[PDB]
Amino acid sequence: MNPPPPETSNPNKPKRQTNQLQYLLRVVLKTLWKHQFAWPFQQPVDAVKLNLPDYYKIIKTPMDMGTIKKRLENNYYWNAQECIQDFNTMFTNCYIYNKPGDDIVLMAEALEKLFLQKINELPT
Ligand SMILES: Cc1ccc(S(=O)(=O)Nc2ccc3c(c2)N(C2CC2)C(C)(C)C(=O)N3C)cc1
Repeated sequence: MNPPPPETSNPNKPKRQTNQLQYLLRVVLKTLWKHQFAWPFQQPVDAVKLNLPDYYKIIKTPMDMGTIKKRLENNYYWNAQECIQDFNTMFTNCYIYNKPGDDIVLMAEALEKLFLQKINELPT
């Protein structure tokens, strides 16, 4: 009941190594990675392990920091806005499937605020 995770490599996609993309890996992702609340987001949702077979009935564009990290390490992105957009998908997924109040949402909201704070200023 687990779909194939998002791709982390795609030879036919044009890639760039921009300064902002390096920053997103170095500074932004690797900071969020170490947060107390990062652990549920460090790998795809395992609907089987969690016995939540309804998760992928609801969430149709899955994303996680582990996938984003692998995309960054593999230079998958063209620009930073593309990466940021995957971050936003991850957070939105969590808010979609869960409800205000839920502990997983407090974690997501907390990570998000750190995330927004970190990307408020990107390198030139
Ligand atoms: C506070 C907390 C409670 C349970 C767990 S977990 O061990 O079960 N592992 C786990 C990892 C990621 C998620 C979830 C569980 N849930 C929430 C129902 C929990 C869903 C599927 C919705 C989610 O969107 N994400 C992002 C971790 C933290």
